[PDB]
Amino acid sequence: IVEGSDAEIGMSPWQVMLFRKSPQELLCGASLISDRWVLTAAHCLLYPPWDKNFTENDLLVRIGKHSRTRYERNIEKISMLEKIYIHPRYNWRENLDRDIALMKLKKPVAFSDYIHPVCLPDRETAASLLQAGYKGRVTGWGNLKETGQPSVLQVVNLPIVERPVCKDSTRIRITDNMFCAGYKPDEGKRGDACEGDSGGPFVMKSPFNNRWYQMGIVSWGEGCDRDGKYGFYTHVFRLKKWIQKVIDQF
Amino acid sequence: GDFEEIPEEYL
Amino acid sequence: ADCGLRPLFEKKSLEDKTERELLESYI
Ligand SMILES: COc1cc(C(=O)N2C[C@@H](C)OC[C@H]2CCO)cc2nc(N[C@H](C)c3cccc(Cl)c3)oc12
Ligand SMILES: *[C@@H]1O[C@H](CO)[C@@H](O)[C@H](O)[C@H]1NC(C)=O
Repeated sequence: IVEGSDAEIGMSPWQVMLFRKSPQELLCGASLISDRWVLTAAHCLLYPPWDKNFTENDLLVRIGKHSRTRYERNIEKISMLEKIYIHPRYNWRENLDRDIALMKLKKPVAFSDYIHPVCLPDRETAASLLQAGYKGRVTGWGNLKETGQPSVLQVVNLPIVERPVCKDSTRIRITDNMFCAGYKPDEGKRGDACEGDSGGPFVMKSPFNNRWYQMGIVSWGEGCDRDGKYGFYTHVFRLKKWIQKVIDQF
Repeated sequence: GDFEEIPEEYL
Repeated sequence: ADCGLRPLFEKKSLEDKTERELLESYI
């Protein structure tokens, strides 16, 4: 996260770190949606152009974390993956359309002060909150700038951007399954995701029921925090049929 | 590595 | 049932330092 600030303790208790084994490194962010299901971006797991193709045994899920690099004994919980499910129409070739994957954990994770699931929106929550100008929040342990790494989890709040402005900021074809967010060059505030934040959550707090909803997944940007560019996020509500289908089936 | 070692049970 | 309610915030009716910035954007 570029131009964010340090998270408060327990501020994002759904945040998950995808941690690579051998060699020990941050793979990506993710989010806890139940005691056995973790949501992330497909390109964190499968992306042929960068030779990424991780299997269940390649990584661990670290939940309840604050420090990036420390083993947070008695706080964080580490889980093994039972199974990865990538959206079957994930378009890694063209535009990262449907950049979404689920992971089922071997064993349920115990909830605590530091570990708690986020809600997923329904159609009505999407319609209320996914409006240009409405702000959400992006968290992760990714890089502090484009070209270094934080000691603790970083947070930034960012406005949702009008769809024509999103499209006019990029050469890539933007689909209805994606939204963009970030400040415009004039605005006097900045901020963005950056390498290692992908797969993390864009959350909003419903003013109707005072719960946090994951509206987006950190997908991609052209660089990080560039003037006139925005971050592109997977629209979680638009892919919820698939999410419900995987969870109900498996 | 920059990362602190994890208990061996998780590996 | 209890999704999206943070033990150290909503559950204790404490606000984090920037959540009001989010609220203020929701018209
Ligand atoms: C394959 O995953 C990625 C690819 C690219 C790429 O260079 N892209 C895109 C692709 C759709 O098209 C090719 C070409 C276009 C822009 O250069 C950029 C990427 N940035 C990320 N993640 C970082 C954290 C990020 C940074 C800022 C905002 C957000 Cl939301 C996310 O993942 C990327
Ligand atoms: C990724 O790996 C799996 C199993 O290791 C394999 O079946 C699949 O074809 C691979 N996909 C790639 C390299 O695109």
